[PDB]
Formats: sequence, C-alpha cells, structure tokens
Amino acid sequence: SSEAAAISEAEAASGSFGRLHCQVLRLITNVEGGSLEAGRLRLLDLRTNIEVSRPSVLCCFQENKSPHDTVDLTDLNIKGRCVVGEQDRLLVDLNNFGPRRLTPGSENNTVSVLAFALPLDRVPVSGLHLFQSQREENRPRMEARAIIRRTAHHWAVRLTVTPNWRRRTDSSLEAGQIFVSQFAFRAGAIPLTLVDALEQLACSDPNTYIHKTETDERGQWIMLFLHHDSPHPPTSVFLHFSVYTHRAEVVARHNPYPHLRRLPDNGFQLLIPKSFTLTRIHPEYIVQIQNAFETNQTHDTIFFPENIPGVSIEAGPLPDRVRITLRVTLTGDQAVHLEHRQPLGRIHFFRRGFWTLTPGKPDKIKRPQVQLRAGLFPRSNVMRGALTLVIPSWHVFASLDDLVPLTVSVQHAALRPTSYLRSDMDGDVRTAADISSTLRSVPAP
Amino acid sequence: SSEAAAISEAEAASGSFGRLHCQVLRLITNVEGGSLEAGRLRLLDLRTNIEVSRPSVLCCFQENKSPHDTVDLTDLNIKGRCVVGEQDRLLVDLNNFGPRRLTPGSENNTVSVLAFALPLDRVPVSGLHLFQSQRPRMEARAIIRRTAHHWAVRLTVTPNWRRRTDSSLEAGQIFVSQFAFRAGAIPLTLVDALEQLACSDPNTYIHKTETDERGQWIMLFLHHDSPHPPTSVFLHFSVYTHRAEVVARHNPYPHLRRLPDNGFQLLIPKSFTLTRIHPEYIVQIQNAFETNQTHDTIFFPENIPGVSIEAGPLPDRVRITLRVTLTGDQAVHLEHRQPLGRIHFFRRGFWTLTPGKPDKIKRPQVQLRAGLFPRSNGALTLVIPSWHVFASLDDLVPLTVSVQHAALRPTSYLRSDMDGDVRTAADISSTLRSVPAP
Repeated sequence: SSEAAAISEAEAASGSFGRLHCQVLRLITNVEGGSLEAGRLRLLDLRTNIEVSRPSVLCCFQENKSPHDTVDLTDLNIKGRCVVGEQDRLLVDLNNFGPRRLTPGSENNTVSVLAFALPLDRVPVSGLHLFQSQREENRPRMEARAIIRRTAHHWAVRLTVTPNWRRRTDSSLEAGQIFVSQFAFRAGAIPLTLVDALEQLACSDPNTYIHKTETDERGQWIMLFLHHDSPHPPTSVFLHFSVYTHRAEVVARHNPYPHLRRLPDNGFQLLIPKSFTLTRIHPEYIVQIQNAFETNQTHDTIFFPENIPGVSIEAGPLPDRVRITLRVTLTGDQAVHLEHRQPLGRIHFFRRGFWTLTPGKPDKIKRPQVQLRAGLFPRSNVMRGALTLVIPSWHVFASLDDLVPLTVSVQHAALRPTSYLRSDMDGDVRTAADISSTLRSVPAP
Repeated sequence: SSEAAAISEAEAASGSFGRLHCQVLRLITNVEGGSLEAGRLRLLDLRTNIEVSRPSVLCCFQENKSPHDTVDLTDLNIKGRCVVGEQDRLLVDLNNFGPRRLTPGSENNTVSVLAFALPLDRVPVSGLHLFQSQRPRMEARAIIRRTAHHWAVRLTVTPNWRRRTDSSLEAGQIFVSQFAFRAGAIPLTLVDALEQLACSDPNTYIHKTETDERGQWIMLFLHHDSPHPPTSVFLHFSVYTHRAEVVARHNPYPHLRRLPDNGFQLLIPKSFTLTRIHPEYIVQIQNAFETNQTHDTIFFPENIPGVSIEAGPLPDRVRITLRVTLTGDQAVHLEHRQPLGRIHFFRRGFWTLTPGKPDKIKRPQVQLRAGLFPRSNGALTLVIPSWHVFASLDDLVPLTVSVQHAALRPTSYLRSDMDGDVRTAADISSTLRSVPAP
C-alpha cells in the first residue's frame, strides 16, 4: 500500500532484541556480576531465549572465529550446550582454564557463541532386526515350540521354552552380571524373505527379554537370544512376539532395551548402566554399552549429551558397528555423582546429506563437551562464497538452509547503551554484540 | 523335553492372578467396602493392573453379556475408562442408578467388565493441507528459496484484520485476515502442505491455506489471538509434500495438541462448570478430519470422576462436537486449555461396522459397553455395541494382567477361552472409594 506499510513490514522482518529470526545466532557478551578465579567454574547466563516451532536440537557452542583455530581449551572456556525441545534459556558452563583471574574489565571478558537448531526428521529404527545367522550339517536342536498365527499385518508367535541359562559377568552393569540363553524354533509359515524385524509383546517373566535374533533361510529356523536381569532366571519362559516387515534404514545390533530408551520419531536416550562418582582422583569414567547402529551410510548418528554442570561428556558422531562408548570427565571443582538408569544424553539421526565431512579431515569424530566449537566459514573452504555452519570438533559442516529457524529473544536486562545488532546472509546470520551476561554459582546437586 | 518340562512351560504360558496374558480380560467382581446410596456415585477400585509393551489405548468397559443387550444404564453402572500409555490401574466410576441403595451383599453386587488395548499405529496427518480454492490481489510479497528438501517462503504483509466474535472461545473473539502470494517456482501439483517456522508476532498463526493452479497463487488465512492484531506480519514457513492420508480442515493449533505418532489431544476452548442447573455443556471446535475412508477417527475422553464425555467415532468433515454431562454428586469445573480427551486414528479394517446397523456413532462414557460375540453377520470378536463396531482379537495389543493379591478370595478362579485369548478372573473383590475433592 503506502510507504508506511513498507516501513512496518521491514521492521517486522528485521526484528529487534526482544524478538529476532535467524538460522544462526551469534552472541558477543561481556561477563559481569562477579569474578571468576583461575581454576574456577561458574554458570554464565547469556540472558537469551531460543524458540523453534518443531522439536529440534537447540545447540549453543563457543565460536571458532577462524578455520585455522584449534579446538583446544581456551583460557575462558564455554562448555557446549545441547537441548532437545522447542525452547531453551542459554545457560552454559564457563571454566577459567587460563592462568589469570577474570576481572570485571580488561580484554578477557568477551566470549562469543553460536546458537542453532538441528532438525529431527522421522527416522524409523528396527530394535530387533532379523540378521542372517552364520553357522551347518548339524543345526540348532529346535529347542522351543512355537504356535504361529498370521494376523492382518504381521505374524504372531506364541512360544514356550525351558532355556539353558548361563551367568555372564559384566562389571559395566550395576548388577555386575546378566543371565543369557539362546534357542531356535522352526520358521513354519513365516516367510523369512519378507520379514525383517521382531517385537516382544508379552513375557511370563518381567525381567526376561529378547536380546537379539538371527535367521537361517536354508534351515527355516529363527534363533532367539534371551537376557535375564535378576539373580534367579526362570525355569521356563512363555514369549509372545510379532514378526513383521519394517524395512527401516537404521537397525540396532541388539535390542535397545534396557540401556537405550526409544524416543518418539527420532533417536534414543542413553541411560547410565552403572552408578559412578567422579572425583579429582577419579576424574574420568568411560560409559560403554554392547550396542551399535547400522545405517549403511544412509544416516549420521550423533550423541547429544545431557547438560550436567561441572562434567564434560563426549558429544558428536558415533561410528556404525562399533560399541557405543562415551567418555565422562570431571571439569568442575566438586565431585559429581551419576546414578544407574539416569540419562547421559540422546542419540539422534540425520539424513545422509545434512552433515558433510570437512574436506580437510579423515572422518567424523566426537569430542568432549568442553571442546565443542562452531564457526561460520565460506563455502570456499570446501576446497581446503556463502557462509556455512562448520563444527570443527566433529569434522563436519551443514548448510544454513537446512537449519531450523530460530526465534531469539535477548532479555531487556542484558542490554546496554553499547549493544547493537548486525546482519549477514540476508538476515540468516544475526549477531547480538555488547550485551551483558551474569555469573552464577554451580548448584549443590 | 521331559514330562516335567512340558508342565512348567504350560504353567508359564497359562499364567496366574499375579501375571497372566490375554487379548481381552474379563473381571467378575463383587462390590464391597461400604455402601452406595441410590442415585449416588463412588469410585470402584477393580484392584487390577494392565500392562502393554508399546503405547496403546487401554480400555475398560462394562460388559454386555448378550448381543441383544442394549446400552441403557444399569442399576449398578460402570463408566467406561480409556487410558493411553503402557500401564493402567483399573479404577472406574460406579453409579448407583436404579431405585434402591447398595449394602454389603444386599443381593446382586456382581459387576462385570472387559479390558483390552487398542494399537496406536503411526498415522501422519497434515495440519496445514493445501486445499484447492474455489472462485487475485497479490497483496503479500514473498521470497521463495529452495532448501535441501522443501521450499522455504519468507513473506511480509500488512493484512486487513477483521474481528470475529465467537462465544465458544474463552476470549470470545479472534482476529482473522487473508491474503495471497505468487507461487513462483513452487509446483502446486506436487506440494500439499505448509509448516509455520517463524512469525514476527507470538499470537499470529496460519489458520488454513488454499491453492489455485490456474492462477499460480497460494492463499493464506491468518488468525490472531490477542486484543490488538499487528499492523504488519513477517512469516517464515515451508511448503512441502507430505502425502498424508489424513488431513485436518484447519491448523490443529490451538485446540488440538499434536501427539507423537498418532492423534491429537483436544483442549477445552472455554472454561465451564457443570452444575445441577446446567448439567450439560457441548464442547465444539471449528475443525474436522478428512481421511477419504482410509482411517477411522475415535475420541477417547479423559477420566474425570463425576463427568460423562461422549466417546467414539467422529465422522469426517463434521465439526468436532462432544457433549459433557454431569453424572456425579457434585459440581465439576473444567478449565480453559484443560484436556478433554484424545483423538486417535485406526487404519481401515480395524473397526468394522456391525452388520444390521446404519453407521458408527459415539456414545456418552456412562453407556460404553463391550461384548465378546461370535462372527454373527465361530471365533469371538470384540464388539463395541455403544459404537456399532467390532474388532478381531488378533489385532488387539497383548495384555499383561496383574490382579492384586489383596483382591483375591479363596474362591477366586481363572477361566480361559479362545485358546487363551480371553481370560476371566472371577470372584475377586473390589473396594469402593469416595470421589476426590474438586
């Protein structure tokens, strides 16, 4: 309409400190409120809110301003922050790993972070995939007797067995052990060329579950591997499960239960298999589970750890077919306990194209939370124009077009008369500079 | 193996009160633990736990023992119970309709209930479907950019807002506008959905969308939920191909909250209080689903003691309308945005119309009934005479039942039918409990 309509539309599109829109947010803040002695750890309130319209991975990493920067710890170090959801309040660990104390002023009060949201598309996963067995003259003794009924969309198997239980000791488990057995049953009317997944629906014992499953088409049997998590495994077991066609592109090597809790649409939550306490004399613990994912290069598998103050958990790509292993290192001035079955983080999947390997590095790797970095470097580093989000901690990069649009809100309190806003990439990259952040003490828990 | 292995395996399969397995559970219980005056309501603790290994619709309805039975209220009436999840503790409304009160063992104190789990398969639904318009003014200026997998539209506009009063809404009104933008490089024969990603105003959202292939434009209909609509609006949204078999007529937001994998949660659009002088209220939203007969749409209401909400099939393309009736001894308040129930979808074939009935209907919670009748148009089928529909036991989610030790009597026993698909726990005891505070 009139030029007044043109001005209001432009003010709406460009936003303000209270409400902004971008693919990547940059915050340049000055630490205030108190001091941070060398060797201390305190929370830094960036005084900024992030919103998205669809559940996403909301990340906030320290910025690497040059492609030649290392991911080595810095004197003022910001631990990466990963939240899965639709909103987050940016509150990060600030470690003073440097030699000198932090003063209310001086050159060393300016930290910078990049915030962005990664999409969580729907990625189906087979938990109990029907792998092909490898054995052959003498085959399994057809130990279990099954009643197979074909329903509208799957095959239902009702099965009883008197299994041969074996104690397997395992110091990675809070119980220190787990009882295992295995047996086979005739495939019968089940078309083994069509089915590729199982789902347990009922069991006569509440601590017994199908751990993995194999098939042999030439022999027409299905091998089941059971796990039992109690001191006394049952003499006989009834099992009710379904055999169906899933055709998922991502499969688990073993049942994600009990260490990986399924999440809606995309990914799993990793649950601590054994309680441990990090102290300054035992500052590290390696969490490992006997499980891995196979994608056949159709998806990237990233682990996004919980936000536990004073602890640094390895984050990033998990390679296919290698046991899921994550290192937990103490980075605070105080002991931190982690309880059995407490969540350590979330595994999430990304389509083949989203993450691309940085052309200069061998492959995709994980890194401690305290070494998470993000940068905005041009596509002219696909050799060694437009800016791309590069995560050098992982040796990967993504295009800004594929990120989830952020709705940023810097709170009025954080603003000073020197605060200003900058814009790049036609508003896809917005920077909030000379805003103020508050130091906070780490809570008691 | 040996004859000893045969017995232990069979005992594992057949279960016991503490742990059994079936497709449909029948509980035959005797109400005890106090009195229930005629015309009064108390909670009945069936003292039984239901478990499933995958999220399901766990239902517990009063049993109709014969196909010739009506769904009329009975003297001792059990209100249907619907829980969505993996476990439930069966606790139901027991209404004493009929003339005389219930005393300890007065006469007939035996009520009977059927429990079962309905599957929740993954059914995608387009919230902002690109319907075809019916008939210019290219009011809004849009920047269309192609991302890796969809089309991203950045758009600014100065809309012409009109206030629409609506007494079904807690705010009494809603601001509406509409405009169009040029499709540009977007293939309107291929894309079928939108998703709002960012808006310059926190109370403005895309309500619905239409397309015209001959004009190559996309019409947007905005809603604003505040007293002062903004003069200009920035919008960032995506245009993509969803290929959902189920579409909503309007944006499910704000009255329908999307649920993971299947369905929506219906949120009360306006506070109301059921009293003895206003014992009914009709909740209605301006929305409906279109499935083209690929899915049945069922509403499973919340379990609010003393209130009976209509439950069952919702016909496609009809505004979602549910009657809420006071059945307790006390006034009940329902708050704006409180959940009223859940809409869930079922693939064609799961529910089949009962032969002899016109079509599938909903019913008040207090009239929900289930029966186990043979295929009368041999094996038993789950019939919901309240809805004129039935399902096969093979498609239900296998139950893990656990009757509490306390509920057991020395005469309690177990029954089996359908080769263990139907298990009955008979002569167990249930406790009466008072209805909790408002």
